[PDB]
Amino acid sequence: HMSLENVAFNVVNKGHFDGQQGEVPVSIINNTVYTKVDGVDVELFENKTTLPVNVAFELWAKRNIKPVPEVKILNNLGVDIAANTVIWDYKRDAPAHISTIGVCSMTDIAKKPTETICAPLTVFFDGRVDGQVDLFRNARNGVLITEGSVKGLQPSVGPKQASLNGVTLIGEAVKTQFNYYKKVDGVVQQLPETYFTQSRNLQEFKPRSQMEIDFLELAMDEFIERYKLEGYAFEHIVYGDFSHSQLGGLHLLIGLAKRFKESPFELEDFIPMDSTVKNYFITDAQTGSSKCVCSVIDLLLDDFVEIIKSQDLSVVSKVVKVTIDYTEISFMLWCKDGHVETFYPKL
Amino acid sequence: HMSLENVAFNVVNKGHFDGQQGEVPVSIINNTVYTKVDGVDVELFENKTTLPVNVAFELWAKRNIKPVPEVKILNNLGVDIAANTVIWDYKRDAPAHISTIGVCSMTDIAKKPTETICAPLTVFFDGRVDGQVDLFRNARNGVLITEGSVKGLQPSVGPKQASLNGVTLIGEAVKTQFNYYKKVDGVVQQLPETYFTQSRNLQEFKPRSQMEIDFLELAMDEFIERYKLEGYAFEHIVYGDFSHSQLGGLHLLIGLAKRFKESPFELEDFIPMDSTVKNYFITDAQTGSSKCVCSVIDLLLDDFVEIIKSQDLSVVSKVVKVTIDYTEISFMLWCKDGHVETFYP
Amino acid sequence: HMSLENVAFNVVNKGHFDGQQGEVPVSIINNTVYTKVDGVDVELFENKTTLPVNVAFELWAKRNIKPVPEVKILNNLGVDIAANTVIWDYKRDAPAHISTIGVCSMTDIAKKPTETICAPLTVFFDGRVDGQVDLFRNARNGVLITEGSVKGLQPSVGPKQASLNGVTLIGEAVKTQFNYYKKVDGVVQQLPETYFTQSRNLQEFKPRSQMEIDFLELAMDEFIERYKLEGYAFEHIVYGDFSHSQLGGLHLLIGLAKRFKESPFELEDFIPMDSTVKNYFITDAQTGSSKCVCSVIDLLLDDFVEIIKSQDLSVVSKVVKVTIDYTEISFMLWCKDGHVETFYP
Amino acid sequence: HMSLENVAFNVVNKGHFDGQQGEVPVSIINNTVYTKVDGVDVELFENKTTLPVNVAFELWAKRNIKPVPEVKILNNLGVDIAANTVIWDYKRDAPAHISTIGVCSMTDIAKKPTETICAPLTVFFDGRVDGQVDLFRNARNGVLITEGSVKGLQPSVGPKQASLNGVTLIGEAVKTQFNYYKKVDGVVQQLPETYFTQSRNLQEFKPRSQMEIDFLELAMDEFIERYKLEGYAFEHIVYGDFSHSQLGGLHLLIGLAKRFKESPFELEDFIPMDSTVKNYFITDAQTGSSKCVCSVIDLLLDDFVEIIKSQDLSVVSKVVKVTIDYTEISFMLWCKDGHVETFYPKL
Amino acid sequence: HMSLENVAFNVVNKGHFDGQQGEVPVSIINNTVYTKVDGVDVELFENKTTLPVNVAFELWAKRNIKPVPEVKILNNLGVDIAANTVIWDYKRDAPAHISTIGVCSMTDIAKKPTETICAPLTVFFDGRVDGQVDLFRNARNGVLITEGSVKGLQPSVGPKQASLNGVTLIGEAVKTQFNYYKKVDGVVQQLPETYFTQSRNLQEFKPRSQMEIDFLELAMDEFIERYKLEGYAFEHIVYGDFSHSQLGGLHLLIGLAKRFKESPFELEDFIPMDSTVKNYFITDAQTGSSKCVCSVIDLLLDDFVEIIKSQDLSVVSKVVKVTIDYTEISFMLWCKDGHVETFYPKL
Ligand SMILES: CN(C)CCNc1nc2cc(O)ccc2c2c1C(=O)c1ccccc1-2
Ligand SMILES: CN(C)CCNc1nc2cc(O)ccc2c2c1C(=O)c1ccccc1-2
Ligand SMILES: CN(C)CCNc1nc2cc(O)ccc2c2c1C(=O)c1ccccc1-2
Ligand SMILES: CN(C)CCNc1nc2cc(O)ccc2c2c1C(=O)c1ccccc1-2
Ligand SMILES: CN(C)CCNc1nc2cc(O)ccc2c2c1C(=O)c1ccccc1-2
Repeated sequence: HMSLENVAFNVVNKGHFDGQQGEVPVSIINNTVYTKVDGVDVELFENKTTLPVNVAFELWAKRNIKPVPEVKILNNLGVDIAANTVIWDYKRDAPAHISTIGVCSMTDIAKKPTETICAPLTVFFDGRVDGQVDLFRNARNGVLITEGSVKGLQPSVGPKQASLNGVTLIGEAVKTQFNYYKKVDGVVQQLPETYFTQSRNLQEFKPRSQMEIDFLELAMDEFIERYKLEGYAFEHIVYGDFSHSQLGGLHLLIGLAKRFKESPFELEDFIPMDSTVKNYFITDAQTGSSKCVCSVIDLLLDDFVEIIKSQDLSVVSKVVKVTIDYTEISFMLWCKDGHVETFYPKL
Repeated sequence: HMSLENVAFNVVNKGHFDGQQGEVPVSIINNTVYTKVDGVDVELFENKTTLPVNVAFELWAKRNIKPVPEVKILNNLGVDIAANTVIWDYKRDAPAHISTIGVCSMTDIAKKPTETICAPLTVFFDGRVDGQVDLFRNARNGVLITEGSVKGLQPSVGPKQASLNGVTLIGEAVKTQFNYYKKVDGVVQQLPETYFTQSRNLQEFKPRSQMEIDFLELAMDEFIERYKLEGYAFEHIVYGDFSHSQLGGLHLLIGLAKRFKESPFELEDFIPMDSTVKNYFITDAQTGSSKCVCSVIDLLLDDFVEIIKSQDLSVVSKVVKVTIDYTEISFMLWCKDGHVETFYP
Repeated sequence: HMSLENVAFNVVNKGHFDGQQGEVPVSIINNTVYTKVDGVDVELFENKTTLPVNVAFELWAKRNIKPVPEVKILNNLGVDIAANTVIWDYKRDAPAHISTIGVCSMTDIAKKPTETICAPLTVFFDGRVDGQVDLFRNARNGVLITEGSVKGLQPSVGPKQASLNGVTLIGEAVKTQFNYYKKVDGVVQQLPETYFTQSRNLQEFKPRSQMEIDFLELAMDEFIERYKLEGYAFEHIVYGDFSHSQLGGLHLLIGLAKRFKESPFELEDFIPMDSTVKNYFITDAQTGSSKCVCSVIDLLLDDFVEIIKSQDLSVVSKVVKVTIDYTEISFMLWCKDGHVETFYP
Repeated sequence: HMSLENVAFNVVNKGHFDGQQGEVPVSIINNTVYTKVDGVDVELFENKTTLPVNVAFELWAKRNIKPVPEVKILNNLGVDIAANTVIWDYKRDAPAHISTIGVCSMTDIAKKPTETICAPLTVFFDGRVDGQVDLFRNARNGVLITEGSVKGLQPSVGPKQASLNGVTLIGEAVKTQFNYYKKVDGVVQQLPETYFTQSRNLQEFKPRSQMEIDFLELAMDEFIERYKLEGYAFEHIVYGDFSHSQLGGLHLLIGLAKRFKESPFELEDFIPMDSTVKNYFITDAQTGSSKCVCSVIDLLLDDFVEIIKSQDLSVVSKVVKVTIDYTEISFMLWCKDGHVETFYPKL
Repeated sequence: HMSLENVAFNVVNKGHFDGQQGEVPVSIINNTVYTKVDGVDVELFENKTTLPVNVAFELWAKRNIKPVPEVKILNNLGVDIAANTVIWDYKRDAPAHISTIGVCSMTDIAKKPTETICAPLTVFFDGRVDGQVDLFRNARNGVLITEGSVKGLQPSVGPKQASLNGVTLIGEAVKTQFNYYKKVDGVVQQLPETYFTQSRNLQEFKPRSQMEIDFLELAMDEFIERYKLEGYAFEHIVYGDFSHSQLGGLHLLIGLAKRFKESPFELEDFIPMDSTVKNYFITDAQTGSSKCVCSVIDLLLDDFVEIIKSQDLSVVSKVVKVTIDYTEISFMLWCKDGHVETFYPKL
């Protein structure tokens, strides 16, 4: 007996859908779900999705509450749909996938991922759930995560971090680093060598290497000296140039983090979604320096240094391709007289 | 297991809530309830009430589908709430009463009408349902209908007509004339002698007496002659005067019906609810004669004639009170030289 | 003390805003205004405009309830705004003009039409209201209607019909034919000689000449013979050709009216507004003949005949300009071998 | 002349409804009330209630702007409705009570609390308003607060704190500790002995005893030693256990406060209302330890210690009842071998 | 080819409308504009205006992204409309002006400011845009800003600060101090001598003089001694009196800033718009002292001192007028025995 009232009962009593029997009184108004508690209405859910309020509510209640891959990873791997779960996208406050399998009568295209309607879709399978490894083996198109070895399959080791209830973290009490596998048209793929973004935020940025600690602590000139980064235009690319009306560079999150601690600025996230590369409209409050489209990526600084030090610097401009989060990211490299002028990603 | 999806299953399979088990998929968008049929969304309900969409839906699904009193009667008798049913008001496309008893978890103030929260409210009880006569006897404030006698309780014979799924009718396959009873502060009240309005509509108006047939068929002068209605200003009150920019008279539905057949006009129902007396903004399409507030009542013409012929006509202006549909309706009577000038509710 | 609650009190008690003091309880939900009557919510107004619900409500309550020019006339004369009234557009269920003068604190650009903000706008003035003729004289841009002469001002006699509470009519109890005047940049303009459209509707179409009676009663061939309309392609233009997948002709309302009586069809009014020329998507239910854009005008047939009989027919194709409802309507005239092929607005 | 426009005039000119004459222009759209200022629309109110926008607006404008009991107290005492005021619930952004008396034509069931429609309802009366003590004496069902003695009536001394415009505070410039009285079916009640919750928040938590200061300053083991709390499982119940995927314990706000200062975590308030016991879905960002339903109460630590030290510890599991904020709160006590395993409230 | 989809393409690709050709898929729901990215809907804009969602979206996309005068300045100067730009009001999240010129087919009253429909309106002209100085010269009613001299016209030097993408700042990489000019009925006006508000915020308040540094650092009594402010009731007006239920004084932002650092309080901005004088409902969390209408202005403290020291103190009460931000602000001055009692602005 699946129902709006039963979903609400679960949310009230268990914090999420947990398959318990029961009903509470519910009111729907203003894209909002309320329940009655002691004669008054209490908000349980505000719909921010493009689905009907009651459907969005159910999908949210049925969200995966274990560590799951960040949505940017799933997107980059071509995932269309999940087997028997909902990946909730906390960046969009909406389901990561528009359809479901065995979750919700209004969004389900199928009850089981083996139905032929699923064949053309890349289905996400979670090896931590009994039976899902086998379903991946039978699926035409799919992506699988596991915590350990799968007999016969070569793994790709994924990022250290995963999302738990919208908190991106590196697990200590729980495992967040998965093995990844992928199948296309019934054939297992070799996933490419890749860097991974670090998924940090501007304000509570934690360094993850000695070089990052050095970057944060040292002044610009000493850092560049120590790591012998002369000619790589770090002053521009990483630290940023706030001297002109158009803000120069500032393409690495760690650089934004450093600046923010010194002097606050505004970041407009004008396409608010999870992605490997983010585009921001930045206004520096101290100087008035601004830029409409500032491309930003959170690479470990050491990774960024490896990338820029692995390029030929003998041409004015060219596109540099880098596998990051399993996708091909295009960077523009501008050089002059054998040194870098700038280097930035394209979204 | 009451639920949105179960209510929808009942509506889809049984046409209304009928206590069947089952669920269908539902989508709610704005004020509309949809169900999925073969991959597409089909509208089941558009909310026109001031309640939440899913609540209004349930109340509508649980509406009484037997003949029930017209809402104007219930309102006139001071009914606040119904015991274990929903009276759906088809004039408002909304519940007649905002709260319920034993119907819906979101609107219920009680599960049974004996709870002390119900004591100050006038609860409607339906004697056709087992147990409800006894509940009326124990209730402090209430209105009861029955199809037959209740031992010891003095009845008031109600209107001939009732509402069945929003159709007002005089039943042949079903009974629509009830006995009425009322209690206030624990004490049974004597309901007053009353006329009843006829609940007809302008376009499909059916006469219900020889006098009404005569009114519709005969020209003004011969009708007035035959029923000896000289000096009662029927030409004004009933037929209406369309000769000036302000429309004169036209206070009886039958008069509106006659004119409508001859020449169409616009009626704006600017307070769209069920009531004994209705107010309309009328514009006559043929002449341009109009009036912002035209008070209209559907009395049997014979009843209207009895009322107006039972007045003293020796005073310029006077308020005349008449019990109709159990309520006191005030009429203004204007006279001059021993004849009526006008008479309107 | 202007207020939502006071507007509602007026609507409830007087049918429209009438400047009475008082308040009733009001609820606003989405785009609907409700008032509380005996414990329940009754709808007073559903907002179909692009204004805020409470503002649209007030403008509607303050609508002009006298005969006023049809909106198509006001639009054709370039009217931007009204002085101290609201012209309600019943075709759009919205105000004819987005701003007001001396009506409503939320929409007013001025309290009096003499304020300099009004100077660039063509302000509508109603000579039936004290002071408005004088305001027109002082206004830089304006349109004036009156029921009689204004000393020194050369009149244009307007259409016979006007709109009274959304009913287009030729007044008998009230005057609906106005004199018109217009000023541009401080200078009175000579309004052109014009035909007027008749503002009839498909279903309740009434002929207004012997020729129109003949058209409706006679078969095609005898009508054309009697009025000697050979070579003017009336069979195409007026009667319509339903023989092919694309519907031919059918550009006069009277022709639509005749066919509708014989055999129903669908008309999609895909730009639902008042205008001199209307465009419809027509599907003929009997034959399946259809046309996405069928241009239709309601001219008195006699006027249409005068127009088409006053053309030179020696050129293949030509634009014919005709003043109708004070605006220049372009017609395409297609000829071949000295006869008309088609003629449409 | 009560009206939408008059309410708006009061809000604009006086900050709340204050009975002044006047009108401003108002627009209603999008569950929002706007007023026109110099040719442009300014938002005055966004409706988050289940009432009509214009009605919610009026009730909010007519909210009590003196210190008033927290809603959890009023709820716990069975209050249904207030006499001649509106208690605004700032946790729900809505009226605490669905009906009114002498406030608003759309919500009023009565103009005076003596009308017989009020008899079955528990009416809240404020002794600081002239006449209300007498109205309580005549009422069948009611709750009364005063600042001082009422002849003949034994008081219950309420919490130190009250709510002033949604700020919970202990008054210095104003009195916030009331005497409470209650009547049921025309009979004055003896209110029970009760603990009170402290109504603090996680981030700006202020200790209110030496023991709380000690808890915040000292490390776990020294605190437990000093207050001789061995065997009471404080390490679990108060400090929390973040070592496993399921977060253990953490049922006292002060424990949450301590952890939060050390290491931030996410709290989902999935039933956002005022209540003595709160249920949160917690995700610890550092470890990945989480729990869907973590029951949390803000008792003075000394009170909590008194409660746990006043229990028999000789049974595996049982329900412990405690009067808090005038209501009976059920706790589960789990023991083993004469020591506590865990102890937590139920909502 | 102007269109919803083209506006969205510009927002996605350029961060704002920049005249680029292209279209993306768009969904409109819930006063919200979404675009489709890789099979899912991403929010681009939430309409908080009283305009249609798609129109508000376009105006926002076409907002001026250079430093522009704060809206309070434009309002104070009587500006009705802007020539060929949109001034976005970030305080209201809406256009500063209801109509446009040469911006948007749905809001335009004209394509060029020379059309006669514009004659009665005060049109804002930006001298940094080619041709606009000349348009001001031909306009009947207008306000002009420039960065430098205009031949023949005497300038008024405006505030140091301007708004850049909703960030009020004093430019270093960009110019934010403009020359102002104004025309009424075809005649150039002499703008009055004026003080300017400083446009700071409570939490990140930066002093801009030695006196302000002293105010923030020194205790009350020493500050008053040093600047010889005895008898001017600074203890009341600037510092505030929290000793009674009604909060006394506290009319200068710097005073609020000082208090806030010591002890947080609640400020309800009940008319949320840009204005020279702001009215707040204040509740002090520490004491419970409150006031429904607390008028607050951010004057440089030195300016405030000059103003109060330039008044006659020999009458009980009177209105003091002060030109601030080009408008006449009325203050009430209350005196007794030759000293100030209080002094506060009226909104
Ligand atoms: C264990 N280490 C490898 C990294 C620990 N270092 C830091 N952790 C932080 C954690 C935070 O939540 C915020 C700032 C932090 C900072 C460091 C630094 O080394 C550092 C240097 C300069 C500014 C901030 C931090
Ligand atoms: C049993 N009789 C007393 C009523 C039968 N007479 C009529 N029935 C009608 C039923 C309809 O559905 C519509 C019009 C009706 C009319 C009569 C009339 O006698 C009469 C006279 C003039 C106009 C209409 C009707
Ligand atoms: C005063 N006369 C010029 C007009 C009277 N003639 C008609 N009046 C009608 C009034 C209606 O409400 C509906 C149809 C009508 C028709 C006529 C006709 O002559 C005629 C011919 C063919 C069809 C309908 C009508
Ligand atoms: C007057 N005393 C009884 C209590 C004063 N002590 C504290 N007040 C605080 C007020 C705040 O707004 C935030 C943290 C506070 C803290 C104390 C502590 O003693 C303490 C110890 C460890 C961390 C925070 C605080
Ligand atoms: C360059 N000087 C003229 C001003 C620099 N002084 C300050 N800047 C601040 C910038 C901030 O973002 C926040 C607080 C600040 C404070 C000062 C002070 O002098 C001061 C004194 C007491 C409290 C805060 C500040």
